[PDB]
Amino acid sequence: MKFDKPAGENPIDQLKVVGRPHDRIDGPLKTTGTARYAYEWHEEAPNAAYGYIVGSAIAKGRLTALDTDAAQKAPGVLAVITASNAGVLGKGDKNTARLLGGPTIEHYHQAIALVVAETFEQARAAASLVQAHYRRNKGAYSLADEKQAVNQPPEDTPDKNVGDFDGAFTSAAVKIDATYTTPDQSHMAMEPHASMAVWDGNKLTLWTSNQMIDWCRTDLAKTLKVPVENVRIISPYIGGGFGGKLFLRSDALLAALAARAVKRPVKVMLPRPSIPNNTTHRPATLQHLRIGADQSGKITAISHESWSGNLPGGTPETAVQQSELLYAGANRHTGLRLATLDLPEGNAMRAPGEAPGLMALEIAIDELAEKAGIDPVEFRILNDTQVDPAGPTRCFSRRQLIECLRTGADKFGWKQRNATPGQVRDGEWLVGHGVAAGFRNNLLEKSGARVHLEQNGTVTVETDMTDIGTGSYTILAQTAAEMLGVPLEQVAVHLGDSSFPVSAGSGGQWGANTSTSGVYAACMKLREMIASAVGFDPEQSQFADGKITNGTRSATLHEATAGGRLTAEESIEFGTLSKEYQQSTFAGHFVEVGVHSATGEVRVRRMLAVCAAGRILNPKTARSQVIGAMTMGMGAALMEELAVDDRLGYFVNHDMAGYEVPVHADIPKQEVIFLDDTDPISSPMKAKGVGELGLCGVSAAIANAVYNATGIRVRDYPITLDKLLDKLPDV
Amino acid sequence: MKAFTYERVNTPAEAALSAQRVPGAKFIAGGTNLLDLMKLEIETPTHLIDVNGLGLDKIEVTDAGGLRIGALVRNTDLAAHERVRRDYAVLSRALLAGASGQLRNQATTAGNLLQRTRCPYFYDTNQPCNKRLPGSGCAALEGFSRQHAVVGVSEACIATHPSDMAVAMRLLDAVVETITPEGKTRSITLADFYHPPGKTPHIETALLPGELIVAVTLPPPLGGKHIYRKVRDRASYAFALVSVAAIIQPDGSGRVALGGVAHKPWRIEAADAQLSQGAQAVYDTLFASAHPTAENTFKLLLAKRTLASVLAEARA
Amino acid sequence: PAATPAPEIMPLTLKVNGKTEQLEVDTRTTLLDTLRENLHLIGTKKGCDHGQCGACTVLVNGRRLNACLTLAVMHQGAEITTIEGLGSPDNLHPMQAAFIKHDGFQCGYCTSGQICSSVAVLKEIQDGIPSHVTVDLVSAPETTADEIRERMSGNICRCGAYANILAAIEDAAGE
Ligand SMILES: Cc1cc2nc3c(=O)[nH]c(=O)nc-3n(C[C@H](O)[C@H](O)[C@H](O)COP(=O)(O)OP(=O)(O)OC[C@H]3O[C@@H](n4cnc5c(N)ncnc54)[C@H](O)[C@@H]3O)c2cc1C
Ligand SMILES: Nc1ccn([C@@H]2O[C@H](COP(=O)(O)OP(=O)(O)OC[C@H]3Oc4nc5nc(N)nc(O)c5nc4C(S)=C3S)[C@@H](O)[C@H]2O)c(=O)n1
Ligand code: SF4
Ligand code: MOS
Ligand code: FES
Ligand code: FES
Ligand SMILES: [Cl-]
Ligand SMILES: [Cl-]
Ligand SMILES: [Cl-]
Ligand SMILES: [Cl-]
Ligand SMILES: [Cl-]
Ligand SMILES: [Cl-]
Ligand SMILES: [Cl-]
Ligand SMILES: [Cl-]
Ligand SMILES: [Cl-]
Ligand SMILES: [Cl-]
Ligand SMILES: [Cl-]
Ligand SMILES: [Cl-]
Repeated sequence: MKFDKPAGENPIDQLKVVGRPHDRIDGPLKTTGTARYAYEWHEEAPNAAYGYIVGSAIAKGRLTALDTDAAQKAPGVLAVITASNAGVLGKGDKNTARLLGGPTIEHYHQAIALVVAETFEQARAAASLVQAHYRRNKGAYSLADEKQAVNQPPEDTPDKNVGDFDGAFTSAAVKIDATYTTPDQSHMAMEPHASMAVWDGNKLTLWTSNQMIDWCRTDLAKTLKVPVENVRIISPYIGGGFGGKLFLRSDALLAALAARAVKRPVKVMLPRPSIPNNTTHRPATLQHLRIGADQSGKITAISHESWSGNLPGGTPETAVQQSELLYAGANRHTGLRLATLDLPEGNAMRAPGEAPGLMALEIAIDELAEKAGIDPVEFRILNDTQVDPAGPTRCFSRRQLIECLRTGADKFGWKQRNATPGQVRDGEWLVGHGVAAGFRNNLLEKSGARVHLEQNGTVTVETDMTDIGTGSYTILAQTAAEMLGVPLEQVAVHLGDSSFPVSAGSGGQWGANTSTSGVYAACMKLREMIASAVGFDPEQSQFADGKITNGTRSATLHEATAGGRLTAEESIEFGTLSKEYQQSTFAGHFVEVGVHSATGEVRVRRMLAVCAAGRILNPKTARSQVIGAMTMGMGAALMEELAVDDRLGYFVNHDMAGYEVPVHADIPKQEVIFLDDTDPISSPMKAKGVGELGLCGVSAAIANAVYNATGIRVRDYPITLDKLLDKLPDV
Repeated sequence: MKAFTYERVNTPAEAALSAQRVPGAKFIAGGTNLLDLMKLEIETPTHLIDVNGLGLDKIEVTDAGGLRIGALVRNTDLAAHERVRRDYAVLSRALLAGASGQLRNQATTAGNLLQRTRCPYFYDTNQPCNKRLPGSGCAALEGFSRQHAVVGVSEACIATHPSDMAVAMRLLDAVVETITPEGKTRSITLADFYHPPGKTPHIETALLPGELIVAVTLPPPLGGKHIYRKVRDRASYAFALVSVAAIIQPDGSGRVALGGVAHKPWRIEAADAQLSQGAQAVYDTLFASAHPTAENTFKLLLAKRTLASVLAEARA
Repeated sequence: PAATPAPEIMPLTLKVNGKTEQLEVDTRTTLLDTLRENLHLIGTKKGCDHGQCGACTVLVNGRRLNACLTLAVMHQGAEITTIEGLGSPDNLHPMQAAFIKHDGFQCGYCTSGQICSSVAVLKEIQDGIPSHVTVDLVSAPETTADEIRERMSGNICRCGAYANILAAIEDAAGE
């Protein structure tokens, strides 16, 4: 099916099943400890051996030797895998750092060996015996120190200029010039990365924890230098990823290499202490924002530059993009600056670019609104743009930011905020109220599915789409049920296996919309096949209550498969509507915080998110996404930071105690409202992404609330008490 | 983790005798610190002697009118005990401020006293750490030191003692009761129990090889208003940035002890004596010898403000 | 050094979800790894292996603990209850049902731990055990939102399902 015109009326509009807050269909498995994750597939390899990773002890240099005799002789050891004995490897297109290092060390904790043994404990113990010796080389570990020297953009990513920023900034009646930083951050998905490999001759099956089944398959095959057709990837349940499992990691590669060497299945988990340096992290940013407005508060000049660093050839953190689209202004400049840093690989984490970009921009807007004497909600409304500011003939498909903000302000009781900071106490707590906007594009990618109408009337959906805790199982079941007129409980959904059709996977918040659209496409064909089986024209047929009807005539789904099951396999592809229109998603985030007047401790009291993300497919699982993102934004605002040691070149606090994520006790009342934002420009589902949008703007709304509570602006996140203490009131 | 033999015994004396008989033996109680360190091969005992189930887990009134707390009492049970809640509230408060319910359920009185630092360089066996490898250097000194000590430090080590319970024990003049492998008994006041790092930060306590802690003894109740104020970046399940344990009497006299600032609970009698004069006076005495890093200098102001807040709470 | 010692293997009896198990274990093996690798009771999860997350929470003689930080051999003859012992898909525990109704999970990886802790937390409150947020230390704690949040803080959810987890626990506690 080719989606090149906006959607008209179609079966999904009935909303008998889609749009309803159904329980997750994976709930019974997940609450009873019966869903299997990658390290738990015992029947598939009852005598699987255990591989234990050895990571680089240095940030950067050469592995002069890697000796494995003592490890080989250790109790229960089968083999030790190294770069040297693994053979020539390829490199996947989504790996900047090599997944197996040696002789060159590119980052701290880069994998250099794997000991395979009969038991976990024997593997761990033997891994301590692997003898690695090194020659350190000089590295660059400080983004701040590197900034001065990077003053040009990457070759393929030139600055974007509209009108005359410099002139307009000079002319502006009111303006700000401020610098903001965000630290390196870590996914901390609760399931450690893990994989199990089994070879049967030259065929590999890998059970793994991966968001993107098809990319995994291709990248693993390229790395191993084997035909892609000889690889099967399986990941039906993923214990979280947040970007960290978009790509092939060291567990998958090493499991695969090991199992081929020992002629036996091998499973490998990355130990939690190795994850923050071995895998990827959100790059730290250093951002410079210069914004000017006229006497009426209309922005006239906006400049946003961002610096981030990475290993050679790695990605920047795309922190200026939202500034190109979010607010009106005729005179604009945006630019990225990419340093070289020898820290671990920087890469995607939930809302790459927008999360840190809005962490800066949405404080800057609060600063500018304050300087102009304009309420910060009204200030954003005044500066709404319904078109691309760089190409004003290009409309947003639809844009309800104003309505997010107005609805949010009303529900939250925004007018009860004291606009003079620092004047409200609740006992020893200073109370403050803050707001910020969220913004995240809606992206489209090809996606397919196979749908079967079984002889017993039940429906089977197969696609390689993943459910990483998002709800894909459930929303794909809802889609098929809606299209075929069957109860939700009669639909089975099988996911995350490369033996199924290629979906777009879980990433870029395109997963719900694209995966359900491919099921839509498959179901439209299946409806045609059903109609043909009973002798009706599908153009005039309706599907409801387990029947198909056409004007005067009727038949049951049972009758259509008396001949055998009916199977449709189709994909959706997308034309040029995403160029013709700008497709995005919007939010308004409203937060109340308390700041302890003595100690400076920050505690969130209430959070509201109002989101516009197209048609919501399941308001219960969508709400979960947003409260989840609200929580991750609390982390980013108040506690999360990978501490860089810029001498030793690594992240110091590299575990689940040192890198602090929010706990139960941190969590306030969290409310979510979804505006009806049905967007027929997007797809036949009329849905847009939400899973990344939910995070966008959250941290700045907290920062702005801390400012309102205390009168203290903090522009280097996270906002911890040591950044407040010396400007709080007297005790 | 290195393989070890595992031993159950019938009495406490057998446990101490076995620790003497077996080079490299360690006692295991809750396992909640020892096993953490063993997984990383920071502790590498050849032999574990289980000291649970040896009768060392009672809470009893003493003849002098205080409390004898068995070494193997679970932290949950100690915090929950009626007499502790009523008469030694600051100890209950300190225990409940630490760790999580799962960990408090298993952690024990002596194990908690003997938990080791949370320094991240100590925990990463690839990094310089004098505590782990004498003379290798102290990575924290000029590295990431936000969570480290501000007083009682040396050039060799700026680590803190992480225990909340130990701060209340120090405030209460707790006495550590032991049996030696020779079969004698010793009493060590908690104030004398933790060694300064000096040039030997690998040597942490007054215990002799294979000495077994059997109990902690408390004196008679002090009365007054008991407070344990723990400051942390997140609301629960984190170690203290700074903590203040206080017992404040109706006249405003009392005593205080602090966590998060030193290699042990930090209390000075001359500072206790100034409580009625206010937080600035108490602070000046407590931190006259402070030697912070740039990264942890905020703990000094934090301690003063937290003490002020605590005394205001007592007045209210 | 140049060598590491061979496993010391010991016989071990555990009662796991009502069933007598007789095992031979490496002394190093945690209760967590005995459940998962030896007994194939994979519902108990490993999120960190160092006591930092709660994903491995189980009940030992009714008391919750982190199974990654205790040795199997330390629990000879103990009664262990895991998530599988509380219920299954065709016979859900009321707490499992509450988590489904309120959507108290996303990825599902912390959920075994959250559920085992929840059940234990309600019992700890019934037993009069105070917490960090109990204002009147001498009196009996009440089952309030604040109490529940504090007492569950040893179970980390990176998905951030906390608000729904609290709603599930409060629903289960009200019944
Ligand atoms: C992630 C996490 C967060 C935490 N947060 C807190 C916090 O906020 N506050 C805080 O106070 N604690 C915290 N803890 C630490 C915890 O309180 C301690 O690990 C615990 O008190 C240790 O007691 P245990 O009985 O488990 O000791 P074990 O681990 O069994 O033993 C500790 C050491 O004591 C020795 N030993 C044991 N009993 C005896 C005895 N009777 N005699 C002589 N030697 C003995 C052992 O050989 C060993 O060297 C945390 C723990 C983790 C894992
Ligand atoms: N219009 C819409 C869109 C979404 N949804 C709900 O939201 C989920 C997310 O859909 P979508 O926004 O399309 O996100 P993806 O399917 O593309 O999933 C990826 C996304 O998922 C996000 N949320 C996550 N949440 C869980 N628990 N764990 C992860 O790793 C997560 N990773 C983050 C990251 S990073 C990203 S990119 C749906 O499954 C559905 O429950 C809905 O009902 N209607
Ligand atoms: S402070 Fe004490 S513990 Fe932390 S690194 Fe320096 S020596 Fe090793
Ligand atoms: O695009 Mo989400 O996996 S960073
Ligand atoms: S696996 Fe046990 S606390 Fe994380
Ligand atoms: S459900 Fe994914 S971690 Fe709590
Ligand atoms: Cl419903
Ligand atoms: Cl229809
Ligand atoms: Cl609804
Ligand atoms: Cl809902
Ligand atoms: Cl960890
Ligand atoms: Cl740390
Ligand atoms: Cl809603
Ligand atoms: Cl030294
Ligand atoms: Cl004293
Ligand atoms: Cl003061
Ligand atoms: Cl040996
Ligand atoms: Cl229980």
